[PDB]
Amino acid sequence: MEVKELERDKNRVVLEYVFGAEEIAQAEDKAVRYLNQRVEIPGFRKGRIPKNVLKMKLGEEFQEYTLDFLMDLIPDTLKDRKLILSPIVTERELKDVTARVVVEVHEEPEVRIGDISKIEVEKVDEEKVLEKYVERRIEDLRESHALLEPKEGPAEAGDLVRVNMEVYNEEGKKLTSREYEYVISEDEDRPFVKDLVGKKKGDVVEIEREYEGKKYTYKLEVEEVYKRTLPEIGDELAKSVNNEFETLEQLKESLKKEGKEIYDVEMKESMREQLLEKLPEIVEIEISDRTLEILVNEAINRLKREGRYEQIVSSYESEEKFREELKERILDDIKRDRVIEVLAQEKGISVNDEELEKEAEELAPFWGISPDRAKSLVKARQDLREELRWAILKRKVLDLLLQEVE
Repeated sequence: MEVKELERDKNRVVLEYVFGAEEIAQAEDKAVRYLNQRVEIPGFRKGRIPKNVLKMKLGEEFQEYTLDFLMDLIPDTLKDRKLILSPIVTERELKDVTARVVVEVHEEPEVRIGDISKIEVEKVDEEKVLEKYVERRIEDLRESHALLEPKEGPAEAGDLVRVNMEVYNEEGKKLTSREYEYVISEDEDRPFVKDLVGKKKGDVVEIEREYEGKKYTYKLEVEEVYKRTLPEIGDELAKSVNNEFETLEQLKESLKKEGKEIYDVEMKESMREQLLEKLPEIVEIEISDRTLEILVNEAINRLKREGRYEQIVSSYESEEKFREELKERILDDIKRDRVIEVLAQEKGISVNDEELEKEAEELAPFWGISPDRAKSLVKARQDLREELRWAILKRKVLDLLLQEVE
């Protein structure tokens, strides 16, 4: 029983596991036990069929069983290695006084963080970002705070029409009701608003439009008309907060960096995702080309098992060329991941149950159940607590390398 690393191929070792005569026996009569309870031939009672006789029925078939119950001893050796792919047995052999097994062991590959500074992101102008958002938010704010009193006439340009909408099926059965508030302007027209210019309180319209499949009939009663002269950008707009605000500066000069709380995230996040995506360029790996082919073939044959293959491969250039093209994709994650993988522990980072929670709490809206139910889903399902672990871990690691483009 000697493990001889026959060969290494970067991050892929091949090992010769050899088993002397003593063990060859130990797995042989340990296969006659198992086989016997599978086998059934006249006379010989339940489990009691002598070894040779069994090896009589199987013969060359038997060799295999001896081998498997020697082959199970292999797993008890690569306990320490964290590998990309489950050990693959290239050849398994047995002769007179020897049972040889050749196992290929595809361990997770090594990487090398290059020049983390030599990486271009794209930081947008906080000032011009901020003023642009604010300008428009004053646009927004004076709208929803316009000076409105019910016009007694009709409805021309620039006036709010409160309309009560009812939706009926083609078969005349009301589906639901609603109320809306459309604002009109100069010579402008859009479905179910156009036909509602120069109408009064009480007056009705019945737009019959066809959607998706069936004919739908929309009853539109004008609930009220109101006059729409909005506050001009000043301190009279500071009525948005009833106490507090008294100057427009208090509105602007605030929002100018009130919505800085949004640039603080959307940007950080974008920056993060840029670096994440860009990461492979500075990262050298040593993956074996066999390890490439195998994960590549595994990716393709599963793309095959699903259906979304001939959708994608048969919509590019050829067949062999997508395989080449996918290979350049798989590698770059093998890259991105293992960079975080190391950098995580090698820069003192691990993801705890606590932050795992917060994460699933804001993820809950995205699954449709209670925020408290998500944690239960995390506690139950493993695949899911591991998926989140790695997801935060990434947030963190990328969150340092980026805060380090020096």
